Amino acid sequence: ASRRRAMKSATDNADDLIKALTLAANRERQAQITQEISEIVGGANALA
Amino acid sequence: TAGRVVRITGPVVDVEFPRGSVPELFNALHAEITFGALAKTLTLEVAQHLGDSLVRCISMQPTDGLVRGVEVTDTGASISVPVGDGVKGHVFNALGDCLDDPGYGKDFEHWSIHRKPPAFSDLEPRTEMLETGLKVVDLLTPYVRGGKIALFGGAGVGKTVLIQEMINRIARNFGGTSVFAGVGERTREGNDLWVELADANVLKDTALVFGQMDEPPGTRMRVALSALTMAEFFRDEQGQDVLLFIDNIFRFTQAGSEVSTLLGRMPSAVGYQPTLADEMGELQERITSTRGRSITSMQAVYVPADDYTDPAPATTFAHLDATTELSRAVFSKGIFPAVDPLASSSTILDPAIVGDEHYRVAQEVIRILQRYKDLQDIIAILGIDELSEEDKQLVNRARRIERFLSQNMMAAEQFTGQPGSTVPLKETIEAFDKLTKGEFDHLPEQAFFLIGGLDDLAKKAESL
Amino acid sequence: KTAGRVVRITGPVVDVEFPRGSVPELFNALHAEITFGALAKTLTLEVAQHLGDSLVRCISMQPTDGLVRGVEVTDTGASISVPVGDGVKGHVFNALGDCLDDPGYGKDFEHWSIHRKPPAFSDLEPRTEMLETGLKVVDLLTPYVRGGKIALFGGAGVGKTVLIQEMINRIARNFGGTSVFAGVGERTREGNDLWVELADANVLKDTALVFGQMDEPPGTRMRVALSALTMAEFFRDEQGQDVLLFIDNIFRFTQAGSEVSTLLGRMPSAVGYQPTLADEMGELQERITSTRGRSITSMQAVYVPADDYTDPAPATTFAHLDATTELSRAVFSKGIFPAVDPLASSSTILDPAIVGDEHYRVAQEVIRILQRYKDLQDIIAILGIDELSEEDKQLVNRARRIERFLSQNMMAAEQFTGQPGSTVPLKETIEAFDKLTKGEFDHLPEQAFFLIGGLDDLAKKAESLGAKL
Amino acid sequence: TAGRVVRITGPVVDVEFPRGSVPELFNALHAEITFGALAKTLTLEVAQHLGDSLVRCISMQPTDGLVRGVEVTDTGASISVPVGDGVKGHVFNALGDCLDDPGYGKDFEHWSIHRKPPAFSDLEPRTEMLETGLKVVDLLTPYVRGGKIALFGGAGVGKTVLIQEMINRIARNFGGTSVFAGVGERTREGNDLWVELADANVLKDTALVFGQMDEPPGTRMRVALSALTMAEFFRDEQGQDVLLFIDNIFRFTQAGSEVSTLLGRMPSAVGYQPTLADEMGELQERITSTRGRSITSMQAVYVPADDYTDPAPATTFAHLDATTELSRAVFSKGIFPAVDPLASSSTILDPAIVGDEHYRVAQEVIRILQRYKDLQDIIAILGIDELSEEDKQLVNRARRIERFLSQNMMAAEQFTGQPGSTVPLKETIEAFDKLTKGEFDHLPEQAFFLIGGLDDLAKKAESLGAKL
Amino acid sequence: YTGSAIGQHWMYNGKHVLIVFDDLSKQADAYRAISLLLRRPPGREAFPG
Amino acid sequence: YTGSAIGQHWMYNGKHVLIVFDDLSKQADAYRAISLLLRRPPGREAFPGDVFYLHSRLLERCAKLSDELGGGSMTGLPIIETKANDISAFIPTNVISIT
Amino acid sequence: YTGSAIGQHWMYNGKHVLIVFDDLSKQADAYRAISLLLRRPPGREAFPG
Ligand SMILES: Nc1ncnc2c1ncn2[C@@H]1O[C@H](COP(=O)(O)OP(=O)(O)OP(=O)(O)O)[C@@H](O)[C@H]1O
Ligand SMILES: Nc1ncnc2c1ncn2[C@@H]1O[C@H](COP(=O)(O)OP(=O)(O)O)[C@@H](O)[C@H]1O
Ligand SMILES: Nc1ncnc2c1ncn2[C@@H]1O[C@H](COP(=O)(O)OP(=O)(O)O)[C@@H](O)[C@H]1O
Ligand SMILES: [Mg+2]
Ligand SMILES: [Mg+2]
Repeated sequence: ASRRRAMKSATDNADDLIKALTLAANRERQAQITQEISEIVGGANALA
Repeated sequence: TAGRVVRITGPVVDVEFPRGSVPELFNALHAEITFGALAKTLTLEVAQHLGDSLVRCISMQPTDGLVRGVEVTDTGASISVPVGDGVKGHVFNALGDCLDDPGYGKDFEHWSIHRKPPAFSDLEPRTEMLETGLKVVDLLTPYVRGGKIALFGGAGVGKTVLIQEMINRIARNFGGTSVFAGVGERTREGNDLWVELADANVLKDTALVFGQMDEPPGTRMRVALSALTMAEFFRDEQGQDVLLFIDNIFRFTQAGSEVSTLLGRMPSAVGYQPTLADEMGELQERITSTRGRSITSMQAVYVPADDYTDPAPATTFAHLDATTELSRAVFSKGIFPAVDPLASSSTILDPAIVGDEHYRVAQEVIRILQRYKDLQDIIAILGIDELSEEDKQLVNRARRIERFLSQNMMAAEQFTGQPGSTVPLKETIEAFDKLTKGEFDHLPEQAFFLIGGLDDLAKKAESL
Repeated sequence: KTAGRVVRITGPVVDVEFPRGSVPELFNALHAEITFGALAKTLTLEVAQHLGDSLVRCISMQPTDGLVRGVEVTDTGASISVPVGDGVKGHVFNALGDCLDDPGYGKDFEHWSIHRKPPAFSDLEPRTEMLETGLKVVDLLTPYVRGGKIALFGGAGVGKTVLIQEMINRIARNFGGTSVFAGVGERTREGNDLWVELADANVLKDTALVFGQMDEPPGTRMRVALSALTMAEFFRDEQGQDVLLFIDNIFRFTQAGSEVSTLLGRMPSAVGYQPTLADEMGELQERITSTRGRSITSMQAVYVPADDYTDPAPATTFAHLDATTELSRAVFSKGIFPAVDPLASSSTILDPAIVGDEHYRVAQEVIRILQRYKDLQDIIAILGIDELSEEDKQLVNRARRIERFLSQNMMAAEQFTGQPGSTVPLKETIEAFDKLTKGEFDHLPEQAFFLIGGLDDLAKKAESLGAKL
Repeated sequence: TAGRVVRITGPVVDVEFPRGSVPELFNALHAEITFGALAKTLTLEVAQHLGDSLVRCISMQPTDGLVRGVEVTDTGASISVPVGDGVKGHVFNALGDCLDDPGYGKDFEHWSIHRKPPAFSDLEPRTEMLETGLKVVDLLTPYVRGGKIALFGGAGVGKTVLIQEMINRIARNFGGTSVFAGVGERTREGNDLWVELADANVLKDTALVFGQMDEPPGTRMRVALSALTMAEFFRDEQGQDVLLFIDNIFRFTQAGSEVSTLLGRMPSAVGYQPTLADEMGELQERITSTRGRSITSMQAVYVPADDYTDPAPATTFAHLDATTELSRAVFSKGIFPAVDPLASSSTILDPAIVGDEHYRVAQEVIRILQRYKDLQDIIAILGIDELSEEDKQLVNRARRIERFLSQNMMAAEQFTGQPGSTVPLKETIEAFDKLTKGEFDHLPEQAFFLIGGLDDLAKKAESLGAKL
Repeated sequence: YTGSAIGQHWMYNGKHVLIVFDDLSKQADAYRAISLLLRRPPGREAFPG
Repeated sequence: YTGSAIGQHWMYNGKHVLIVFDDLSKQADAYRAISLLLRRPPGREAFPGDVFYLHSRLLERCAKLSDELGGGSMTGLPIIETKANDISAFIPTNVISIT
Repeated sequence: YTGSAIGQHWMYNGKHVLIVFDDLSKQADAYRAISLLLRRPPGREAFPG
């Protein structure tokens, strides 16, 4: 019974960890796209 | 007073005019490609005034074959689409040209696609619910009259049949009409929708406006405005309740981003146009209820990278009022419509709007279904026998409730002999209240498939 | 005559055309006049660039709203100067030297240009005298340096300002020297609160306050630090008096520099910052320094944007410090005050040579235990503590107690919690953390170690909880 | 008729010529730096026709000391390098100058370094295994004789050591000609390779062309073309089998990107030149065997910041027949050569070319390693005892397999003091079949670390107390 | 700024004012749009400095 | 486009055509190179504002014609090479939405 | 480069030299600042090509 409770807790904690990690990964994804565009446009402006 | 093409850079065209005849912004100009293979008439939308009597314009058609110096004509108005009852049962492009009957509608009244939302004093300060007659939608995720509904669903989960059902219901239970806006419409799917609506006989009640995927970004950006213009004419001039469909709104946003990139504007966060929110607001604020008539909009939303914080879905959801998730799992059960009762949501499902009893019944249904979903994995792996008698009876109750959430739709008649059913909201609320209480467990499960109110439940009970 | 005229206005930045041979030198102050009714004023423009064709690009200290093209611009012939002397103490000034609490005061004082070179390298001498604050975490893991440079890093709302107030209370209160506070792009009501608090505590008579706050143009927000630093430099180099220099917030100086660089047309660097970010920061920081026989203890709060410690601004600021307290969002979330990250903070004088062998040993053992706990967080977030070995379980319990005991009821925290603060002598801190690291308090409950001072407080709180020390 | 320097900005020089005397693209021009400390003759390569009788050129040498308005002379042809059997045994720079014997080869035939790739009708796919004696390469990434081989990896993972190992294993017994191209790598490494080839007596058959990372971007852009021109002469004219070693081919792309913006080109994604793929294809499509003429090319490909999705390595991937991908994770584990078995690939690793037994054993090894990779995090968090018996057995087998894929390399002795070993392909296949069957599960995994074949395994197991 | 000025008029007359901005996120988005349309170089999350 | 034209000739003549594009990502890279060298404004991943159009107008020429036009058909098999299984990249997103 | 030249003078005269660059990150930042102020086209992270 205690192993069942512990594994339920662990699965829920893995749910929370995966949710937080996915949020952080999406923030990083957006930041990378924005930074790449900033570099591209800055280079283009330097040549304008 | 005609202009002449000066520069051609893909879909972007610069046009010079005499000093006193520079067109207004968003005016539709015409140019001619005369090369035999690609001969056509380009429609150019004035985007910017560059100075020196030059205007930067977005071509609504591919510029291949265009020649510098060709005459450019100014129509004196922005893109205007035909309006009236004549647009029903026909297919138009973003510019108001009929696709199933070229030259049709040329003589109708024409409305500019750029219009302002209703004045502040003319908006309705009280939110209202749109009773559709569908049990699952009416109870769990009530629709807002004049509101916005996101539609989510994978292939083959009845999205097309649901759209047909909503067309039927708006036309039959409200004396209204439907405008379908295919933004980034696949030509194969556009033809399929045309043929399917014709076969279902509901094409007479709907006007299709396709900005197709193989078009430059300008038409894909303006097709939603064209469809919304037709809908606004129906709401304002014909005094009808309209049901506007947009698939896909994300493609409207993406076409706007592409147009912004072509016009040399610095991209915003995640590379979207700087005016993403402004464009979304301009589109969505026109879908409202005004002086007793409303445009309700069901919009397919694509979420990039499944990231709901992405600027496009984040901006779109600021305007949405309800969500309808079509579930593959639900569809595979034979339940129609395949609406996910737990993934779906509605912002007006609160006591202040739908009353206390509607909220109470809906929350009880949600709790029961959530418990059943939680127990589903145990059922599948360790078996039902493992669950306690309380869990077994809860599972039976939840199975009956989810079966009763299904309904015989009016769009299903073309597939099955029986016609569709409409269920008054009060009858739905009381029936689901009783079902949650456990007043029909003794009845068999199959009795709850594809029926309407309690009378149909009783009849199917004797039938089995 | 020889006055220039305004040719371009782009927000705070102004282009001025002068007759040939009358182009003002870089950093000279120029005066223009805004004559519109509600906004009528005199603009002070600092020359920033020579554009050629007898044009100068200048940074305005006041908002340029209402300024017209072609208005006469007069060259003061020198740079912005601020009053200096014993008279500045007890009074509030703005970036330009104007007295706020008493307009007109200090106009007759000696005036020093706010621009000057840093001390000659030959006059620099490293400082290693420990500055005891009475805070357990600071005294143990990040001992501050007397005459050195201390920084407090932290995102939004982690306690930088409260810690600055704490250090003003703990250091400036019973201080024989002078103090200079430089509010740089922070809340104005915080400046008013500091003014009133210093008046109440009688420390105001020894303090000079210079404020350029949030609602100021970027030019003022990037020059106010120079103005306050000039007053501090006068006290250091002319009166030979130990100087305290509190700055809050220096990242706002960097941010204003970035805004100006954007307006000046400079090509942006990474993350949109000015290309001269490190150079501007170094020019400012190298002036904040003790010299041989002349001590400036400076304490700067550094804002970390979006909790991002790799942002270029704090990243370049790190190199200019002798002690670096890093406030962490996670520690703050746990309720630990001061929300110091004991693993990311550092002190140049935390070595056995300076602080002694036992201090160093205890600090290193605390750091090792906390590092092991940080390593085990990955396992603990999923499976909890019970899957660890007995050694790791014991270490985790010890580490949780240690991290709670690094918190403290601060003097400046009374206004928030109503609880008076506590001071812990360094010797007691070393003894207590030596006992903790050896597991002498493992039987006490964790909350017994939370927001207390020394071992006597630990005993009292443990008894109140139910455990006896 | 001579031009004059108008603009100087780093390695890019603008030159104005009289109308009607504008040099053709890729022509070599000559300018003089007369300053005593840096006196030299700059070779510029015409890169663009700016119009108005101006040309933008890339300097092959540092432009420090160059003056505006100095005379610029047009040679009338592109950069050309000596070709023939005389290049063998000597060291050249990108411009064809001999380094170990200045003036040597000036009388040889000179070929332009700019050349179109072989006609498509002369291209024949190569499917012939080239055995090396390295267990991991021979089993999972079999190399192709006359094919294109690459060693991908981040900084300091073993690419250069692996290239030296393959020079030892392949070129030493080679009957044809070898060409080595040092492209933007360490000068010390070039000296070491020169001395090592002299020691092994392989140098007499080898032509070395060096443009190192201290050279300006133009030299790093054209050194690969120079070496490839020599190799192309040996292939087409001399009609002999050629080995071509390139280290590092990424430096060609990097040098291209260094001057891209100074040439007025808008940057592409990740700061690369817009013409990344085009220039890479122009260079790579020349590195090929034709019908009846063989070039076995081996290229080291630097992967910037270990990111295999970076545009440069990602573009390079398509040009290769076999790819050995070295991993920083494998490296940090201590496995050498630090090959990533799950990521490397070879187009001849199919039953038709290598045979059913080899293919099956390789596929089983890959499956076991993939499953172990999937279970690694489970083991890390929950421990290995919570796996099934089958999973535990698979984990033991996979650990032994990954250790046995490591090998004591001949060129790695200086890093370990242990002399290297060579494992025949048949022995490799047999040993890995046994490993996948679980016939060595009774030996400690440490017995499998940096050994040769099965005899070495038995000896090391004995030294550890186990018995094989 | 319009709401703030309206409120400031009363505030500087001895009145007590409560001003709600619903919401400043959208004001920041609008200002970023204006800055990008002005071609001002952006910083974090494409926002102006 | 050359392959699509060759196939379209057969498709409009009542034949059935299968066209494989290997790979469309390389086409997008080449078009981006051309657009950058022409100094057209870039967007995500430096791609021009009409790369989606580049691929959409190509792929919509694969169609099943009506019986009036002969009933010919062209079936498209575009190939996209993702990196690190990143299907949310720009070109993969476009082509996924198109097909 | 100054330190390298000083060391090279000794190295080329038979001496053994040890040079420490503390640190090249700040040199890179300074070079980037110079290049940006000269308005040369930037690359990754605004560094010059
Ligand atoms: N020692 C403390 N005890 C209790 N509460 C505290 C303490 N330090 C800070 N706080 C709480 O945190 C709030 C923020 O503190 P403070 O203003 O010092 O932060 P900050 O880092 O300077 O913030 P900002 O980025 O807004 O300038 C304080 O108002 C108080 O609510
Ligand atoms: N209410 C319903 N009754 C019977 N069959 C249905 C119903 N709704 C959907 N279906 C079936 O499910 C399939 C879903 O296809 P469709 O509605 O076109 O969605 P999509 O276009 O997303 O595949 C249809 O072929 C239809 O036969
Ligand atoms: N087979 C090996 N055995 C032991 N050490 C190795 C081996 N291969 C590489 N190394 C170590 O890794 C370092 C990097 O190798 P090298 O190929 O020179 O770098 P890169 O991969 O960047 O070319 C070597 O200097 C050596 O110390
Ligand atoms: Mg603060
Ligand atoms: Mg190497």
